[PDB]
Amino acid sequence: IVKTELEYVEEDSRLRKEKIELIQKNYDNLNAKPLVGVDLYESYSLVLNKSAWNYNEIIQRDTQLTILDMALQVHLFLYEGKIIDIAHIQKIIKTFVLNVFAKIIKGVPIVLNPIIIFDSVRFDKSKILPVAVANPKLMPPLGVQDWDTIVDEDEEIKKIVSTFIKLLENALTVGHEVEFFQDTLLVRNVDGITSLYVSEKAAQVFNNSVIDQIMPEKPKYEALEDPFS
Amino acid sequence: INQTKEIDVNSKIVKTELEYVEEDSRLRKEKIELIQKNYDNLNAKPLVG
Amino acid sequence: LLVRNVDGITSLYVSEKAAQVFNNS
Amino acid sequence: NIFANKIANQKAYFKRDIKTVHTFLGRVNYIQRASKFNDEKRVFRPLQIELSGTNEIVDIYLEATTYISKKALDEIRQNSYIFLEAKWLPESNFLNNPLFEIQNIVIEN
Amino acid sequence: SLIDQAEYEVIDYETSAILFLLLKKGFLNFYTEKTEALKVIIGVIKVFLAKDVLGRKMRAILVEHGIDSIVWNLYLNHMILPLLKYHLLSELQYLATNREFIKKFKDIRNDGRILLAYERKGYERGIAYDYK
Amino acid sequence: EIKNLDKALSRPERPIVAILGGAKVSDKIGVLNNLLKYVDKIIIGGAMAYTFLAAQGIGIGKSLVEEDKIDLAREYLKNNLDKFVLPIDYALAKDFEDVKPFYNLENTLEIPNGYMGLDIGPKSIEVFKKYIKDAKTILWNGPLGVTEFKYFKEGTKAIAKAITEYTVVGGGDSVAIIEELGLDRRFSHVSTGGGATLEFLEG
Amino acid sequence: KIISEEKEILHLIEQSKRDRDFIDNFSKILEEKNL
Repeated sequence: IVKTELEYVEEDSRLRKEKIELIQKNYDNLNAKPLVGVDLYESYSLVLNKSAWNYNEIIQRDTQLTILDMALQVHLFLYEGKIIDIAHIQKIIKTFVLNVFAKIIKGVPIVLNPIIIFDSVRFDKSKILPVAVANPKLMPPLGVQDWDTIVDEDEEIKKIVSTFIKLLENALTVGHEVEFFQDTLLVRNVDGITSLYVSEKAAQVFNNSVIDQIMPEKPKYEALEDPFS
Repeated sequence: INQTKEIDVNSKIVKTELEYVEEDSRLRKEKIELIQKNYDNLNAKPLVG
Repeated sequence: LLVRNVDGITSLYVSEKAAQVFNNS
Repeated sequence: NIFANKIANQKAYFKRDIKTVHTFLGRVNYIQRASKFNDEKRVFRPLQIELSGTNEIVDIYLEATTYISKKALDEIRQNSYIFLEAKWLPESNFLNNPLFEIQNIVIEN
Repeated sequence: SLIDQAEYEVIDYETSAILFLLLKKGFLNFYTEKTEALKVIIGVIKVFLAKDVLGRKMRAILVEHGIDSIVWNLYLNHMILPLLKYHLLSELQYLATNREFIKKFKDIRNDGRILLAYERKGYERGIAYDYK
Repeated sequence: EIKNLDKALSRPERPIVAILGGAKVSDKIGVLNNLLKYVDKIIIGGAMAYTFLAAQGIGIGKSLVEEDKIDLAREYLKNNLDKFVLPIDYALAKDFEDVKPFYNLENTLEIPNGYMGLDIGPKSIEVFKKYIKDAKTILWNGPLGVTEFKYFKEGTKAIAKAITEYTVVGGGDSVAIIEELGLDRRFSHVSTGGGATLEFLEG
Repeated sequence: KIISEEKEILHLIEQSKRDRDFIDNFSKILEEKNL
C-alpha cells in the first residue's frame, strides 16, 4: 500500500540489510568444506586419496573452469579483426597439455611460468603422480625445460599457447580452479603455492601410461556441441 | 501548550536517512571483508605440504 | 653422469652407491 | 617508463565554475560501491584516501547527481591515484565524515 | 516488460539483442513484474560489454560479424550466464525459492569467489575478467 | 675526530644539511639510512642521484644506476619528500672523455637519449647555495662529481667554495679536493678519512 | 536568534539540493576533457 517518506527510508534500509544477508547466504548456499592436505610424500595411496577427495569436492562445488572455457577466453582475447576457430584453439590446447603429459612422465619437469612448474613423483615402478611445484631456491630441477620447447615453431600455434598460458596464470591468480589434464584440476592455494588435484581416472591413465606405454589418443577436431540441447 | 507541539518530519527524515546510509555502508564493508576471508580460508591449504 | 639438455642446462645424476659413498664421506 | 602506460589512461573532468574547494592528492586505499539515497536520484560513495607527502589516511564521501558526474565517479577504483578537487556540502553537519562534490578531478588507473 | 524504459535512458544495441535472445531462450520465465530484475540484468550486461577486457572483444565480435546459434550458446553459457546468476542471486531474495530460476540456472557455474573480490576492489558491477 | 662528530650528531644545530656525495646507491645507503629521522634536509648527488631520478620516471639514458635497488630508492622518495634534494640542471656529456659539457637551453631536467648525465648545472648549485644560506651544520661524506676529467670536476669545488663563504667535511674524495682548493681553514673540521668517517656517522 | 542554527542547516541542505538538481549556469556541469 501507500507509504510515508519515513517509511520509504526504512524500506531502503531494510533492502540494504537484506542484500547484506543475501551476500552471506550466497556463500552459505555453496555447500563447501575446507580443502584437506597432508604434510609428507609418505605413501602413494594417502596422497592419491586426498587428491581424489579434493578434486571431487571442488567438482561438486561447480566452480571450476574446463578446457572449453579457457579456449573460449583465448578466442576472445586473440580477436583483432579476424575470427579464430574455437575448436582449433581447443584442439591445440589439448595437444599442448598432452605434450606436457608425455614429457613429465619421463622425469623431465616443464616450466610454464616462474610460479608453476609441472613435475612427476615416482614411488616405485608402476606408481607415478603428477605434481605442480614452485621454483626451488637451492636445488635446481633436474633437466627443467621451458614450455616453448614442446610447441611447434609456427607463429599462430605459439601465440595460441602463449595466450592460453597467460590466461591460465591470470585465472589462477584471481582464484579460479583450472583443468589442465583430462579429469585433473589446477588450483592456487594460500600465498604462491600451487597444487594439482588428480582424479581417479587420471591416476589410472597416468599409471597405464607409465606401465605399458599406453598413451592417450591423439587429439581430434571436435565440433562444438550445444550445452542447452 | 502540550498538544500544540509535535515532531517535525523534514529534519528527522534527513538526519535519519543519512545515519542509515552510513550504518548500511559500514555493515556491508564488514560483511564483505568477513565473507572474503571465509572464501580465502576455504581454499588455502597445501595438498602435500 | 653429467648431461646438458636442450636449454643448455647441465645436471649430475647420482646412482645409489655414489650417494652412499658421498654420505659416508 | 613505469608511468608511460598510466598516461594513456588519464581521465580529466572539470567545471568552468570556480568555487572554494578541498584538494586531495593521493592513492585510493579502499573504495566501496555506490548507494542511492535521495529518492534514488543521487549517488553516495565512501572514499579512503592516502595522501601524498604525508601518507596519512583520510575518509571522505562523494556525491554524484548528474549522468556525467556518476560516470566520472565510476572511474575510481582501488589503488587509483587521484588529484581531486571537492566542494564541501552542507550535509556533513549530520555526517561523521565530510560529504563532497567533484569539481575537478584527474584519474589514473 | 522489456518495452518499458525510463526517460533519457540509453539501452545499448547489443544489450537489447542479448535481452531478446534471453527472452527467446526462456531465461526470463521467472519474471513476476519486478523492475529491479531487468534493471540489474541491463546494467550487468552494459558494464560487461563496455568495460570488461574480454567483454569488449565479445561486443566487437557481435557488432562486426554474424555468429551462429552454437557460438552464441557457448558465449551465453560460459560467460554471461554465471555473471547474471551471481548478480541476480545477491539482490533478489525471492529468486532463492523461484522454481523457474533453479530450473533454468541450476547447471550454471558459480563465480561468487571472484566477483566478491572484484566488488571489494571497487570494480563496477559487471567486470568479470579485468579492465582493458 | 670523535669530538666533532659527536657535537654534530648528538648536539646538532638545526637547520642541518647532510650532503652525501656518492656514485653508488649502496655506497651512501647506510649513511642516508642514518639520517631519515635524524636530519632536517638530505641532499643526494652522484650516480645514486641519477638512480633516484630513474625512480622518479625521468629517463637516465646512458647514465648508470643501481637497478637492483631501484624500488628501494623509490621507497625512500615515498617516505621522505621534503628531506630529499635532487639536481635539476644537468650538463650532459658526449662520452666519458674530457670533452666540453653539453647543456639544455629548455627543459634541462630531461636527459636526451644517447648522452650521459655528467655534471651539475649552474641552476642546481644556485639553489644549493640559496638553501645552504641558512644552515648551522653542513656535513659531507663524498664527492659531488667525477674529478678524473677537468671539464666535470667543477661541481665539488664550486660547492666547497660556496659553502665556505659550521663546515664539516668527511668525504673520501671531497676532503682531498677541498684541501687542494685551499679553503681548508674555513672548514670547521676536515676529517682525515672518508669511509671511516661516514661509517662512524652512520651509527 | 530568530532562526535557530539547526533550521539554518536544514535550509542550507535544501538550497544545496535545489542548486544541484536544477542548474541555471551551464558552467556548473562537469565536462570531460579531450586527450
